[PDB]
Amino acid sequence: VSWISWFCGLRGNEFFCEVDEDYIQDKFNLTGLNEQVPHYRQALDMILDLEPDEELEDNPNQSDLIEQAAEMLYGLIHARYILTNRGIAQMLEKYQQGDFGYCPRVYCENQPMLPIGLSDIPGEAMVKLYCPKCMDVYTPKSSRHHHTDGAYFGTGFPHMLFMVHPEYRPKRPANQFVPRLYGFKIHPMAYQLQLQAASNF
Amino acid sequence: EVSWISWFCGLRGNEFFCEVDEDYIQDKFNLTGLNEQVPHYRQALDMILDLEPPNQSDLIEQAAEMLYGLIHARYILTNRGIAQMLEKYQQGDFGYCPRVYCENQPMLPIGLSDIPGEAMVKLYCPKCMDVYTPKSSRHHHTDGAYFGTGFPHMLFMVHPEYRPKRPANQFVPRLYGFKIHPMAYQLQLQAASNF
Amino acid sequence: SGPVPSRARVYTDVNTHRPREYWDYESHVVEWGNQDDYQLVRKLGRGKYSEVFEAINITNNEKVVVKILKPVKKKKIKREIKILENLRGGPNIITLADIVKDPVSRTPALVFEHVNNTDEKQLYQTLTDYDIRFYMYEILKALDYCHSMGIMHRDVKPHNVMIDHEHRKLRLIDWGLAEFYHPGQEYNVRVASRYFKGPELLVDYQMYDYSLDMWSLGCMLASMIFRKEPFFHGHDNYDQLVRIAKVLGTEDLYDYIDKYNIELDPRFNDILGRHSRKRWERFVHSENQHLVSPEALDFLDKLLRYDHQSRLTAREAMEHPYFYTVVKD
Amino acid sequence: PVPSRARVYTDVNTHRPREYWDYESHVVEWGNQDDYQLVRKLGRGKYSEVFEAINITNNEKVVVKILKPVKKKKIKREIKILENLRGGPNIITLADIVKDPVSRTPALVFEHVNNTDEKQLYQTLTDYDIRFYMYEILKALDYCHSMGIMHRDVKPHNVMIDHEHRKLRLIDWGLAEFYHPGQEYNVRVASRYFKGPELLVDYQMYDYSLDMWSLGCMLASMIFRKEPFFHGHDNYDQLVRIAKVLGTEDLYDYIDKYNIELDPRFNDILGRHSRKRWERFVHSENQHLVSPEALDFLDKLLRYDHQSRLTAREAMEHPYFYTVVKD
Ligand SMILES: [Zn+2]
Ligand SMILES: [Zn+2]
Repeated sequence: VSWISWFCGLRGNEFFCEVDEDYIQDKFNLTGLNEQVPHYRQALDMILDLEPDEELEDNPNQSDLIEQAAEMLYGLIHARYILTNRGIAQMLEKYQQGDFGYCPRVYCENQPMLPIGLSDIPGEAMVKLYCPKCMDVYTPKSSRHHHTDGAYFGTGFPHMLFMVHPEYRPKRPANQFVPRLYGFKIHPMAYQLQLQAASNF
Repeated sequence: EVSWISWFCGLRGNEFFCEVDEDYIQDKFNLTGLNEQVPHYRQALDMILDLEPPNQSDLIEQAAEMLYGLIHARYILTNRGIAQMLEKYQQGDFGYCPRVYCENQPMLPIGLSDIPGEAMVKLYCPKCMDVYTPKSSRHHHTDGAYFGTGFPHMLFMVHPEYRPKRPANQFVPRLYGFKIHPMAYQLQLQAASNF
Repeated sequence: SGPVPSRARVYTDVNTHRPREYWDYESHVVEWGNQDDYQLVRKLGRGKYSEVFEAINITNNEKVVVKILKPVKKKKIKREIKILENLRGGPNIITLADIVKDPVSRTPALVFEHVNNTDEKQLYQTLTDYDIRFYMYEILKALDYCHSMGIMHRDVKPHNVMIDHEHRKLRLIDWGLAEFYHPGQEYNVRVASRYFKGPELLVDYQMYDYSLDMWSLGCMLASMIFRKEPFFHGHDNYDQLVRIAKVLGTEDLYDYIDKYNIELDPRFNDILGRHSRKRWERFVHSENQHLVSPEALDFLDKLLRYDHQSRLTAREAMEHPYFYTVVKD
Repeated sequence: PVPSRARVYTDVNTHRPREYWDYESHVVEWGNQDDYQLVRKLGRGKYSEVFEAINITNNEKVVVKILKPVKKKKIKREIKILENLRGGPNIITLADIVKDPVSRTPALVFEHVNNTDEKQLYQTLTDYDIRFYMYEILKALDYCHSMGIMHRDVKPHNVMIDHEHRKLRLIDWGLAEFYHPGQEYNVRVASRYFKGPELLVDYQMYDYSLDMWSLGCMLASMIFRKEPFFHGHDNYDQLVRIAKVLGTEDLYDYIDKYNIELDPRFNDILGRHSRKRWERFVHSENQHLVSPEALDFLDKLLRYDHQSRLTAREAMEHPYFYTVVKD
C-alpha cells in the first residue's frame, strides 16, 4: 500500500490530506524544494513508491535519515499543494467532516476549524488551528498534534480557502460573553484599576 | 476512613473542586436558602458531614452531590475559598488558555448560568477575558452552577495583583506577505448570504 | 419572676404616636429600581451579612456604593430598608439612593451615596484634639436624630463611622442591626461587637433603650483620647465585663444588678471578684496627653456608666463643656 | 528553411539603445508591499495568481498579480516590456513591483480595470460592439508592434472589457517578446486554439504577424458565436482543424515558399481538404453579427502565409471600421 496513504493514516497526521501523485511527478510543482531537504533524490523515490536502488539492505541508521527526509519533503509539498484548486477541494471535504477540530471559544458554538501556519519556515512553530468565525488562532486540543510543524500547512492556506470559496464563511458570533458578578456587569474602568494594582505591586 | 468532601473532590472529572471546610458547612448560616433548592436536604447534609444515616440511597447521594456543589459556589467567593482556588490556579489545575497569543495563561472555572442544569462548567482566561470549553471530556458533565457566574470577577476584585498584562502581540493574517483588507470579509460575508 | 422593667428617658413614645407603616417593617413594600443602571468597579470591604463594592452609575456617570446582602432573612432585609428610608436626609446619616435585585440570583443590593473613604491608618496619626471634639459632635448629631426618630443603632463602632478628612465629612453607616424602640419591649442581647457591648447586654437585661448607643460612643471616645484600641479588650463576653469591672469598679456593678433585680449566671460570681473604682487619669500618658482634658474625662465619665438611665442622652451630651470649642465658631 | 522578416517596424529595436530591449540587464526598483492589502481573488492557472487589492496609502483599488517561481529572466522580461509600453493606448498600466521578505516571491501591481464576465456580456454583444472593441485591440497591437514587441498570447482572457465605460485593456505580457530581425523564437507560445500555422509547423522565424492570426481567431469566435473557433485537440489536430477550413491547398503552398519540413506525423492525418467559404459558418443565432465587411476582414486576417496577413495599421483602415471611426 502507498507511502502517501501510509503517512496520512498515521496518528497525529490526521490534518494531512493525500496529495495526488500527478502533482508530485510534475517537476514544476517542486521548484526550489531540492535545496530545502537533505537526500532529495532518495526522499522523492520513497514518496513515489519507486524502489530504492536495492539499497538499505542492512543500513538501519541510513534508512532512518531518508525517512525523515521524505517526511520533510512531503510536508513541504503539502503546504504548496493545499493552495491549488485540488488541494483546497480535498481540505474542504475534511473541514466539513470536522477532522481539524472545533473552536474552543464558547460563543463560536463548536465552529469547525482549519489548519494554519504562523511561519512558513520549518522548525519555527508547530501547527495551529484557525477559526473562521472568531478569526483567531488556537493550540490543538490533543498533544498528538503538538509535534507537527506549522510550515507544512502554510501561512495563507485558510485565507486562500475563503477567497476561492467565499460562501463557506460563517456569520459573525450572534452572542458575546458579558461578565456578571451578583448580576452586575463589570465596568471597564475597573480593569484599568485592577491592571495597575498588579503593575504597581 | 476518608471524608466525603475529600472523596468527592478526589474523584475523576472533579479536579476543579476544592475541599470546602467543615466549619463553613456546620455554620448553619452559610447554607441559608439551599433548603428549598435541593430535595432530601436533611439526609444529604449528614452524608456530606460524614454523620450517621432501596434506591433511596442513590437519590440522597445525588441530592448531596447537588448540595455540596451549591455550597461550593457560595464558598469560593469568600476569602477562604478564594485562597484555596488561588492555590489550584497557581498550579494550573484548571488548564491553560487555547488562544495562541495568550501564551498558555492559566485559567479559572466559571459557569455561564447560576441555575443548575442550564450549562456545564466553562473556563475563564483573565488575559483575553473570554470564556472557553474545557479541552478534556471528563469536565463535560460537571455543572457550571457549582462554580457560579461571578467567581473569577470576584477573585480579581479581592486580589487585583493577579491580573495579567494584555497580549503583547496579535494574530496578523498573511497570504504571500500581504495583509487582508477588512473590506474583504464584508465582501465574503455577503457572498454567503446572497448565495 | 425577677427583673425590673426600664424606660428610655427621652423620645420614649415617638413610635407609638406615629402611624402603623412607620415602625412595622414587615408590612413595608420595597420599591425596586433598575440593576442595569449600576456597574461594579472595585471591592472595598467584606461583611458577615454583606459584600461592599464601589460602583459607577452608568445613567448619570456618578459614583455609588453597593452593599450586596448575603442571604439572611426577609425580615432583616426589610428592617434595614425601612430604617434607612425613615432616617434619609437626616444629618450625618447615610443616604440610601436606590434598592436593586438580580432576577436570576434573587439576592438584593443596597445603593448608597458615594462617601469618600479615608482609612483609619492615616487619620489615627493625624487626629488632633479639636478633630475629636468636631467629629464626636457629628456622631452625636446622627445619634440624636435617629433616637428622635425612635431608632437605636445598636452597633456604634469606628468601622461603622465613615470619615472623610479632606472635606471634614462624617456618616453613620451600617444599619443592619438597628431596631425601632417600643417602650417595654424585650430585645436580643447579642447585638453589638463584643468590645462595644454595654453592661446590659452582658448581664442579659433585655429591656434596654437608646442609651445602649451612648455606652458604645464612650468605648469609642475612650479609644481615641487614650490611644488604646479597643479600650475594653475582652477575648469573650464573660471576660469583657471583668475588664469593665476592673476600671469602673465592682461595687457600682452590684448596685446596678440589685436595682433592676438582674441575676447573673453561675460562672460569673468568682471571676468578677472585687475591684475598686479607678480614676480616668490613670490611663493618660504622653501619646494622648494632648487629646485629654478635664472636659474630656468628665464627658467620658458620664458616658461609661453601669446604669443605662444614668448615662448622658444624645442631646445632653452635645451641650457638654467639652463641645463649647466646636459648637458654632 | 528560408529566412523571414517583418513588414512594418522591422528595425525599430535595433536603432534603440541597448537599455531598452536588453531585459536581462534591467534593475528592478522594489516598492513597499505593506502599502497594498488584498480584497478578493480574480483568476489563476498560469505562472501567477490574480487578486483585487487596495492601496491603503491613497485608498485606491489595484490589481495584484502574484508570480509563481519561474525564471528570473522571465520576470525581468515582463517588467521591462510593461514599463516600456506604459502609457500606451489600451495597454495595462503597471503601478508598482513588490516583494515578500520571507517567501522571496515577487508580485506585480497593476491599475484596476473593471472586468465584466465574458459570460454576462456574450449575450448582449451587438454588431457595433464587436466593431468598437476589435478596433480598441488594434490600437493596442499597433502601438506594441511599433515599440517592437509581439504579444504572443492574444485571446479573450487576455483582453479586459469594461462595457459600462466602453473601456478595453490588453493584459498579460508574460509571454511577450522583443522583435529582432531574423531571430528564431520558441514555438511553445500562444495557447493551442490561438496558435498560428507557423507555430504548429515549427517555423521559428515569425514576427508581429502571429498576433494578427490570434486576433482573427478572436473575430471568428465572436461573429460566429463559436468559442473557440478552431477547436483542435492537440497541436497536430489543430492544424487539421485549420486545414479543413482554409484548405490543405494553401498550406502546402506556404510550406514550399519557406522550405519548412513537416513532421512525418502530419503525413496522412492532414489529408486533402478544400477552401470552405466563410458564409458557411453563419447561422440563425449569429446572423446579426456577420456582414460582407466582416468576412473580408476575417479572410484577410486568417492566412497561412504570415507575410500576407493584414498589419495592425492596415487592419484599422478596413471597411469594417468605417461605422466606428466617429472621431
Ligand atoms: Zn472561534
Ligand atoms: Zn486567553
